[PDB]
Amino acid sequence: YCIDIYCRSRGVVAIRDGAYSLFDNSKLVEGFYPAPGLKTFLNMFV
Amino acid sequence: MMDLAYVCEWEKWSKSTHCPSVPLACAWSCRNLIAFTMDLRSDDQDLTRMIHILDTEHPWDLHSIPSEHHEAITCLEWDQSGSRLLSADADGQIKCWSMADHLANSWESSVGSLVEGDPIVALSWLHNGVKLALHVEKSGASSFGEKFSRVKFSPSLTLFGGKPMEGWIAVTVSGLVTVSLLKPSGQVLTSTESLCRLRGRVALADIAFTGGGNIVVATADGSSASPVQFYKVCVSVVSEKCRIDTEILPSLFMRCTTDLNRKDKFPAITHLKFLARDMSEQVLLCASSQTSSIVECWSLRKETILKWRILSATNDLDRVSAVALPKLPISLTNTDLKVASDTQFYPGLGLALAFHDGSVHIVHRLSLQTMAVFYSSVHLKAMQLSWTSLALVGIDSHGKLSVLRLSPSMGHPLEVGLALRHLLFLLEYCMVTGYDWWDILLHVQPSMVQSLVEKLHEEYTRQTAALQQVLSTRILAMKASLCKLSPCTVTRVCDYHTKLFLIAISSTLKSLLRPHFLNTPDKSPGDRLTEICTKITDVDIDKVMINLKTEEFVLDMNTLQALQQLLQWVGDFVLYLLASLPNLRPGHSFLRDGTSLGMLRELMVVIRIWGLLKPSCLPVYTATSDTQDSMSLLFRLLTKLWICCRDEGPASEPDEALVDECCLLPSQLLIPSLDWLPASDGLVSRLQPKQPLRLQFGRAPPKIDHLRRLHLGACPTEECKACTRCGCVTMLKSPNRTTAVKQWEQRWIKNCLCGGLWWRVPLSYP
Amino acid sequence: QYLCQPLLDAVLANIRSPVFNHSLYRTFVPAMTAIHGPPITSIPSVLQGEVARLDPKFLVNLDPSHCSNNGTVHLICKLDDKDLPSVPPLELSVPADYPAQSPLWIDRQWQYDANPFLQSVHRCMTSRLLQLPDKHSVTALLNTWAQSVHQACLSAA
Ligand SMILES: [Zn+2]
Repeated sequence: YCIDIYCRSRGVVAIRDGAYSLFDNSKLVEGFYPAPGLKTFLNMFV
Repeated sequence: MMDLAYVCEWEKWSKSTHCPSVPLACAWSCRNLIAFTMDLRSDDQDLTRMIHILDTEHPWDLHSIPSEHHEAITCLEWDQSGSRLLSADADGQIKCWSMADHLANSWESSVGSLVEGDPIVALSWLHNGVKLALHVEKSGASSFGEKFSRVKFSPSLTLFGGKPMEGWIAVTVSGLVTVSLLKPSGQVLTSTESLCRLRGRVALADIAFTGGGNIVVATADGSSASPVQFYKVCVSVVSEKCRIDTEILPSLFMRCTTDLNRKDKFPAITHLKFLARDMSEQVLLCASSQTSSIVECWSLRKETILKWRILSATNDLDRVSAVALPKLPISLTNTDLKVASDTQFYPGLGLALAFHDGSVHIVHRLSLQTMAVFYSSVHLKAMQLSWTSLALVGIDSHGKLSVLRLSPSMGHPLEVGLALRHLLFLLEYCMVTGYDWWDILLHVQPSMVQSLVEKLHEEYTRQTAALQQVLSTRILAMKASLCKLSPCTVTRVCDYHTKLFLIAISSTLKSLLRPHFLNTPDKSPGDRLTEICTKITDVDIDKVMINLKTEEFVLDMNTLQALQQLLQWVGDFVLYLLASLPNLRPGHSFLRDGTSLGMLRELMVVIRIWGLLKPSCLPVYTATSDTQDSMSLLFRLLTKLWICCRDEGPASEPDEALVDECCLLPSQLLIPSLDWLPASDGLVSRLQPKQPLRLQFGRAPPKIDHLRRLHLGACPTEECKACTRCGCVTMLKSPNRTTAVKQWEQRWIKNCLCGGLWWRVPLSYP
Repeated sequence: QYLCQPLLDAVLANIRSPVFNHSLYRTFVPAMTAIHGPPITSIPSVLQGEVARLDPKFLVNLDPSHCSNNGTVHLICKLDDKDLPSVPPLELSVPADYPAQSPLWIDRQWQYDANPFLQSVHRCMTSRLLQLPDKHSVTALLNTWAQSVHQACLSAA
């Protein structure tokens, strides 16, 4: 499982899924399997 | 009333030492460019022979033409347009500076006259026969033909047609007058001739024109007890050569010499000025002693048939150091005097008189009674009013150059509807002509801005359908420049500039397609395309593209390839707009305008056809899938948005299916970024009433070419022009002179699309 | 070189095109901005340094005479030391662009006459001046002067 973290300005951090692409959405990264349900969990904190 | 808008000073380059001062020249053009000379006097005397060009919206950037004038520059004089500048010095040598490569930063003179050794004391361009009068009592009359009307003036020297020749006439300190006529070819004809047979000193001189094509030149020898003589000059061309015919007119003497109480004071006539060039019948004189002065107005009026009689005179003043006469051509008759006194319209009725203390008096034209007083808190050695006469520029007895705003009612408080009607009247006058409206934006408060914009649109309507054609981009530029001035309305200006850019692309693309054969005649293929795209509301792009005779939409596959960056902007703007739909941003106006979305549809259809002819012309989208037709996707979403707004009396809020599909667009494609044109460095947004900006010259209190959409680097290697109003940047010379879409590049040679001039920007060299 | 050559061939093929950085931008910025995120969040002072570091024997001052605040500068020094005798003041002409060149000693033969002792001072001083390396300082001249005075005291007695 992988999760990206981007620190940004004004006390804001944007997180992502990691295993997916930033390009071909269907394809996955070489060593990371996508985490199911990750978005809903992050939404709870937002 | 008077407020100092700003004071621009030289830094450390003042303190002229050991060499005495010289008189200065100053000239405000129709476009807002000040040309003026100053006494810098540091390590060279050519620093007193440089002609500074100051664009009035970015004063820090002062260009400095190194004129090759061996003596001091007497006169500066802009064209009837704003495009050439005549400069003459002592010892002859009139030079005619023109722009180099249509930059307002590069001037070069190829044409000039020379009467060697004789100092030029008056200089004027010849009159081109265009004169209009402003009827203030018809300010509400809802048609521009009633407000501003041409007054049947004749141009001196018409040549083979209705067309006037361009040229100048100068008057030397001897009796000599000289006329130079510029041909349409590069040739120039000169002729000099004495004014009268009794050759005598001409220490002050002035030039007006008349109906009938006669120049009227007034001479004085400074003595104030000698007559101010007058000559009628008639120019002709005899078969190859200029020919000057002079004739004496009635001279005048001056009051305060027949005063007989103490007549010996005021022994020097110091300023002689006709009240306006083309108003040759009234004359303003200014006698002066060492400390005091008198101005007087005289008129030729007939009864000896013609005879100069006095109109008015001031009581006693300080010594008048400079005089500026207005340029706004008001209609001046009795009803218009009445209505401009009732509704307090005072822009065309003022002269400004600087004095040798700090004060400046704005005084009436006809009976010289003081209308306003501004105390400087050192004297103005040169003043000039503006073409709408709302601001006066002035060079001091130091390096300081100041711009003052004069209120249109001279400080007397008006209700907001009258101030709206005054400024709207002036903006309409700048719209009918091509003059710049910057001085008006000095006077627009923020709290009125929105109401003013409404009035402009209502006056853009109800004109006679050809004025609406010719005033389109002028009113978009005026709308954008007005909406810059208020925090409620600051968001919309980007929209207006993109609107200009959209039209500038749209027509040109519809200009490029030359129909190879006329099928269904009497409709050009722009109109066939618009009809076909407006009747076919199919959501697919193939079904629209089928019915459009696509053997007509053919180019040579060279220019078709060179159109790539403009088509890239079209596709990127469409994608940015549709992704911006779920959210006040740079695109908020376009989502509800049916016409612009129709134009974007038409461009997407012709882009699809041109992509089928040659696939390299197409825009590129970085797609997060490889089995995707991105153009058809964006066209589907655009049709579904546009059918919302193409309804009659609709205002349909967009349904949720479009909202979720346009939420999916950052997932499917990458929304790039865009550059929005008005990078605002204009002073008018920065200024406030009662607070003057104190600037230094040259101090100046993701880089794209906005017109040909080329990405420059971080620190760009090729040099650039910047527009002076919107602020768009283009590189100066074209990148590929072979593959250049000259239908697009040659539109913006002389101006930007917003209208402002180009102005060369210096390279960084980091 | 190896594993990197075709990039080098492409970029060195395409220099001097005015649309070059446009091409680099279009081919490289979307990948980087997708992965890496959006971008970033009177007298020359050398002589004042010499004079400020001199021994309190010397008393270097500017000449009232001679051009001032211009290229070269001119100095009248002094000498105070109980061990050394009072001597003629010494006149120095320091050029502009002072380092990378040697200052000049303004010679006054007439005051170094009229005594045997000042003659010995002068002979020994011209000797040590010939012995000096090139591009010497001011302090080398002043120290050869003090050593010359000391040798002319010792040789005499
Ligand atoms: Zn512009």
